[PDB]
Amino acid sequence: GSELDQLRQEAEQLKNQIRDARKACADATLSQITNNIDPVGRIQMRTRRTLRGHLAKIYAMHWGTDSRLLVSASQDGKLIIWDSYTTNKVHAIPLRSSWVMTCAYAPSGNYVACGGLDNICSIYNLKTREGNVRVSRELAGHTGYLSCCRFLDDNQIVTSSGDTTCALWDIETGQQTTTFTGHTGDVMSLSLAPDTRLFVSGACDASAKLWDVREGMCRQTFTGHESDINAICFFPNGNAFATGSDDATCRLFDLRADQELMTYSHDNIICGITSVSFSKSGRLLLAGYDDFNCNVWDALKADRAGVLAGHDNRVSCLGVTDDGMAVATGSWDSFLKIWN
Amino acid sequence: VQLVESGGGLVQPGGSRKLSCSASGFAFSSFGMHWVRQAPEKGLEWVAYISSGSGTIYYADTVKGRFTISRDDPKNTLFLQMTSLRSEDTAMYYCVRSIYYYGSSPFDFWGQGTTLTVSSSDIVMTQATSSVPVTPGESVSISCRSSKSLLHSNGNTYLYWFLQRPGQSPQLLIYRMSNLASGVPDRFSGSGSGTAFTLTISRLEAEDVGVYYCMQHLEYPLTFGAGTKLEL
Amino acid sequence: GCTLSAEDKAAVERSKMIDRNLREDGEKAAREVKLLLLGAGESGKSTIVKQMKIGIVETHFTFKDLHFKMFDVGGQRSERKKWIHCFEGVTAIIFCVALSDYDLVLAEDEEMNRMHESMKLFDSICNNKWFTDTSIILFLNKKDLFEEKIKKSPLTICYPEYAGSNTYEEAAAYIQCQFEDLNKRKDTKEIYTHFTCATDTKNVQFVFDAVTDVIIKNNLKDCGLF
Amino acid sequence: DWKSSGALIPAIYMLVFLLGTTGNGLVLWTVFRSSREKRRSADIFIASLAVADLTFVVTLPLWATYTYRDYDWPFGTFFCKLSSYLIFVNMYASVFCLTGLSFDRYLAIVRPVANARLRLRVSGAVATAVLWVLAALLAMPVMVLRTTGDLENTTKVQCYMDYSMVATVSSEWAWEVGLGVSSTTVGFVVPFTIMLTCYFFIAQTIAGHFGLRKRRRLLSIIVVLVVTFALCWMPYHLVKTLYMLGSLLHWPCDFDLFLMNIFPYCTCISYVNSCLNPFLYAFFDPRFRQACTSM
Amino acid sequence: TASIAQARKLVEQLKMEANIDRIKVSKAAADLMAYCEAHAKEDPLLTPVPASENPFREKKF
Ligand SMILES: CCC(CC)n1c(Cc2cccs2)nc2cc(C(=O)N[C@H](CC(=O)O)CC(C)C)ccc21
Repeated sequence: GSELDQLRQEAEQLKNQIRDARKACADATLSQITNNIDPVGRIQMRTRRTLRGHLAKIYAMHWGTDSRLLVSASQDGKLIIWDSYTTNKVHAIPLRSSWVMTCAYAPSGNYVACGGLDNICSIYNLKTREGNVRVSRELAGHTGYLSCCRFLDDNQIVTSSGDTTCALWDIETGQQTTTFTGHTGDVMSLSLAPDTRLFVSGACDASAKLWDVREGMCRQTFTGHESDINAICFFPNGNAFATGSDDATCRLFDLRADQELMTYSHDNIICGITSVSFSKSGRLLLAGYDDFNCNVWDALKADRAGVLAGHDNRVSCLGVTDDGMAVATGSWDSFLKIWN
Repeated sequence: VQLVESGGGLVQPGGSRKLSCSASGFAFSSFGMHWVRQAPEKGLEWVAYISSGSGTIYYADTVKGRFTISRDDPKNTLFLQMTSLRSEDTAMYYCVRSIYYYGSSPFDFWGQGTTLTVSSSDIVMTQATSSVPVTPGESVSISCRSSKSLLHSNGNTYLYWFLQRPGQSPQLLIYRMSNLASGVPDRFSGSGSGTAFTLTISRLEAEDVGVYYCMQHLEYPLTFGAGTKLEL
Repeated sequence: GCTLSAEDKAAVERSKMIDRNLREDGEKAAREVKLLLLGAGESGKSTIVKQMKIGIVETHFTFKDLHFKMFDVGGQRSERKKWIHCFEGVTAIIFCVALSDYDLVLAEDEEMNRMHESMKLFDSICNNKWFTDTSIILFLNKKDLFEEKIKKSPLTICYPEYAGSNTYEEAAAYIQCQFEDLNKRKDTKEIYTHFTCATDTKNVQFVFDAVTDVIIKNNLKDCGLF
Repeated sequence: DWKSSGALIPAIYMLVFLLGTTGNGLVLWTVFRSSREKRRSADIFIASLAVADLTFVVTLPLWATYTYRDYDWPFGTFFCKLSSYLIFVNMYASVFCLTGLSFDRYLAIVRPVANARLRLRVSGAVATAVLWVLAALLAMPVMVLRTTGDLENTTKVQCYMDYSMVATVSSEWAWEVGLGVSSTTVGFVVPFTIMLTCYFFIAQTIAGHFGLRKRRRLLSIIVVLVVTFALCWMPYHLVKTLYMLGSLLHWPCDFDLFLMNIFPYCTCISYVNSCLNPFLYAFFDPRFRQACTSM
Repeated sequence: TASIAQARKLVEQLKMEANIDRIKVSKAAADLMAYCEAHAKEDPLLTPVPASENPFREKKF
């Protein structure tokens, strides 16, 4: 048969089989299990520090691996490295393109990445013999704006772009070694696994995918949202992750079961979620919102346990230190705060 | 990186001399600069310090009101105005760069120096065993002591180690009593507790022969100790 | 601080210098004009509007000691709503439309001529949430084709409910009014119109006058008098 | 006297203490309890005008009981030097805030491309730090040349500006006329000319750049500001100079009783200016009305 | 001939996704809870720590 009639119906039955298999392995909800445990009391946090000096909106930040330094990117074409203990500026790096939308910190402390609205990811060298900060490599192989970038080691980095592709690079040569394809809409974020052997991404077609870094193509696909996905993060264990979309909701997904676990929403919340982060023990889930304030969720019972108010505009960034000492939040009014 | 000094020579007592150094190969405008003195067959002696941006200037008690330091950012030149001299300043003057931020390592590049043969509450750091016979392939230990405790409330321990090979300029080995410098072998190590400090060096070679100094940076003025000349 | 060590005062001074540099360079970016250059497909924006002087594409020029920055986002080809709020503080928006298009149909859809989706794009951009109080500069290019096309093929092809003299001036005025009536704010936003074609100068001057007016009105509203 | 029998002056002084305190209380409160994302180049000047006005009337009841009796003073000598200092200092501070607010508007409207740098150095916090300082340096003699003097016996003790402390006889007249004149040229005349000139160039910029509703509203507000200020502060400064000139102008008793009679009402006129000042500058802003009304 | 390459790769990707192991939700739910109770003590935000151990303690200035 020349016409493609029978092959079109093949995908319809295959989708049903996965749906049926998922239902067959749903014994009980998470609420029924974590019901008798003692709920966490009210969580009160105070603004210990307030870092100022940015003159425009702040779009991203990343914590250092020693839990003392952090980097911040703003739409005035500046990268700043802070000292959170003493509120000191260690470096100030000017950018060639001021439309930056992401930033990252090397897990060794020698390198810093950038990019956005230019299809180009720039790598900066911090430990330099002549005493300044210079751009070392300039990766350019994308056709859409850059959304996220995460360092693998001193010589590998993975980026996601708005052209529905993610790429694994080799900074020594500057050439893509693997390309991850399959997303329909633009990809907005990604999260690296604790062991750096897998990663997940969220795109504008309201879906999430789990990739394999070594071999290089998709393994599982998670659905359930009803709008764009702007934030994603990994559970500290490594067997779950959480997504934050644009329909004023957050969700928890399980890799080993391919199931919905929990939903974190309330009636008086109608704006979207811009950020998501976890706690060291994996008990507190923090999320930023467009109603100018952040929220703290008890991840085991879905109840709300606190509010982080004090920002005068949208909350766009959110991060927790490696030792769980503090929490930093950025916002569109050009102020960062540390909460303890 | 490069640092070349010029302006030496003999000076009759009471006169004045001009000293300058030229920096080429690095961002000179973000690095504080020092002057360090060494008399013939004696130890090191800190002289002055000018910060980044000409904001803060310090001096030694011996030269306060008599020596002046100046910076020339556009052409990357560091000066030292030298007023009325005496028959005591006969020594060799070095130039050292230093940068201060969280995690930096000051006293990286030490320049070369220029001969200056003149015609005719402070923390105390002590060193012993000025001469020690050594053999290759073994291990030897060097000890330096202080009067006041160098442990600050933030946990830092401002103790430094340097090496002056025969006929060469001092080079940094260990800064803050625990961190190894850049471009040095892993054999060197350092340890201490509060007041007594010990430098551990193992598997010496022919290039390990020289004099080792201990310096404190807890507060100004900076005091240099004596040295131990390792001999084959 | 009286308890700081010798190596912390130097770090504090370094931070002070960093802050001074940031502040000094941040007041030079408030004395330049940022123009988001939009338009339609094959509307002649690159022919004259981007040629009148000398991913994202950026252009710089100076006219009567005033600094301009033009941002061309024609080649992006992505979801517009995910990056349209980046240009939330631009001074104005430049729009280029070819009015010799009323007879020419779209290269992909033959149902309607490209003028209709040009109007649709204008409506969508003008009534945006992020551009409530940002004025718009409107350009009507290649007017040397319009009169000789209208002397044979009249405006009835594009506008069937129009009744006029079928001459150049009346048709141009009707098109201008039709485009200007799409505004829905009428109090916080103003639209400036111009006929460009390919003429010697008279475009940078128009942009300079419009941005001067916008600056004056913005300052007047900010200082209190409104 | 006894033409003030029917003593509205104690009543008017007390009445002004009501509207002149709560009116600026709303302005002061909503400025410091609002978001900092607006910073509309005027909150510094609006706040300074409230501070220079709130204290200007906070001392009012002390002088309300003074005229209620037959010129008594049960509040001692220290207050007679401290009550007068808080009135004269804030009389010079408000008239300087209006001039500074008018010059800031000129630099931002008439030529906003050639005065961009000039508006950065001398304006904002730089200008507000010199009007407060110069105000204190000009109301210094009120602390020095003030002592509870006397009369026949001043059985009802009185507070007045003692004049024999500095100069002896045949010289105190200069400290009476010369000191008073300096409070007029700098207090009223020079600041008034600046606002007259600054608002005329702003006048021939809205007419030449504007529909017909914003062109009619903005031109009508500007004419109120230059008329209300001149109408309220003129009667006080005109009589004082009339009374001061009597030292050389041999005005008979038929007139000198009229100047002292109507002077207490002249001070009342200048006080209602402080009552409507929050309306003319701060509350005549729709984005500012919605701030305090919601809060 | 028109679209045969796109229709041949979507089926290939979706076919293998059924060839994976799935555990029960209750088993997966307990492992999520057991991780939190295991080392909940090392959480400085869940259990506030004394100010002597806080490196972000609000000092005098
Ligand atoms: C500080 C007290 C207030 C009054 C509440 N006060 C102000 C400030 C203002 C308060 C409210 C608006 S202004 N100026 C004043 C000037 C005189 C004054 O000169 N009296 C002369 C007496 C003489 O010369 O024998 C001649 C007059 C009797 C004709 C007296 C009181 C004044």
